[PDB]
Amino acid sequence: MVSLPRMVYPQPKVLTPCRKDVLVVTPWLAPIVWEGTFNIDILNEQFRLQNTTIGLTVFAIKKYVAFLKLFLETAEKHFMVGHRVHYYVFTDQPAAVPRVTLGTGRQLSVLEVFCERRFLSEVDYLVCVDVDMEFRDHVGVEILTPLFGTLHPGFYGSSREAFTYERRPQSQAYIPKDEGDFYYLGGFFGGSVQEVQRLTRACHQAMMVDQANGIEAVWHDESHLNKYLLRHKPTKVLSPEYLWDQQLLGWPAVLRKLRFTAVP
Ligand SMILES: CCCCCCO[C@@H]1O[C@H](CO)[C@H](O)[C@H](N)[C@H]1O[C@@H]1O[C@@H](C)[C@@H](O)[C@@H](O)[C@@H]1O
Ligand SMILES: O=c1ccn([C@@H]2O[C@H](COP(=O)(O)OP(=O)(O)O)[C@@H](O)[C@H]2O)c(=O)[nH]1
Ligand SMILES: [Hg+2]
Ligand SMILES: [Hg+2]
Ligand SMILES: [Hg+2]
Ligand SMILES: [Hg+2]
Ligand SMILES: [Hg+2]
Ligand SMILES: [Mn+2]
Repeated sequence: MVSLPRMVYPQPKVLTPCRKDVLVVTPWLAPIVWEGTFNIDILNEQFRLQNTTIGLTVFAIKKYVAFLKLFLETAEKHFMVGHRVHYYVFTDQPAAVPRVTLGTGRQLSVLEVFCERRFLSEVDYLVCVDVDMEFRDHVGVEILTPLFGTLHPGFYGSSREAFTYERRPQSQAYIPKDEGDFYYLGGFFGGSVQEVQRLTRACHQAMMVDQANGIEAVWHDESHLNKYLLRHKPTKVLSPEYLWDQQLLGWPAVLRKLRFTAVP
């Protein structure tokens, strides 16, 4: 909307690829976010001029409340630093949520298990992630777009036939062996509030239909997420840098950074 100010940075090289080891754009022209593909200074300017507010949602039920401290502490160090952030912690143990110190312009709401309409009036984007994780490096506005999915660290190099999609035609999450772009994680997705609510509403209805027909998708919510993103292409896809497990997968050369990881 508003003009960017004068900025001094390296000129992009038309005849020099960003990365020659990985795919950086999908066949529907959605960028695949890898380190080296974006200039964060330009993106930060663009989103700050919009006074962007990002909502980060996590569920912490039962024993999972134990992961909140590290999750929030590291998010304060690496998640959208500099931008407005609103944390939404859904838990069955409100009094168990740790008292974490937040930077200015960032807030946290504890919701005991809220109106879906509230999201529309409080944030511009919603980022939904698993709580038994920790941020280890930058996770910023480069991920913001109408709808995004993240490449599962265990299948990013696999062929579609190897993807663990739901293969039973009786399930609404059914995806045949000759279909599929990528295998997306259920633990890290997001986009505009409108698109995220459309995705979760679609998933909710599809799972209800499956339940009625007495069937449960092989990987539950994640199976439906994959069906949704197959039929509604994400406008950005995040590389495995955004959700990794160093204990189980190490640190491959293809990953210049490990940004969000599983907690042992
Ligand atoms: C992080 C590397 C994990 C590779 C092992 C297979 O990971 C599982 O993949 C299926 C889909 O085929 C589901 O997505 C499971 N939820 C995955 O395992 C669980 O989540 C991954 C990220 C790991 O944290 C693993 O330890 C969990 O069991
Ligand atoms: O009793 C439970 C089970 C799961 N979760 C949430 O569901 C996410 C996914 O579950 P889990 O960690 O068990 O799955 P994994 O990533 O190991 O496949 C977790 O990160 C939690 O945020 C929760 O809050 N309470
Ligand atoms: Hg580049
Ligand atoms: Hg969400
Ligand atoms: Hg989530
Ligand atoms: Hg669902
Ligand atoms: Hg879903
Ligand atoms: Mn998890």
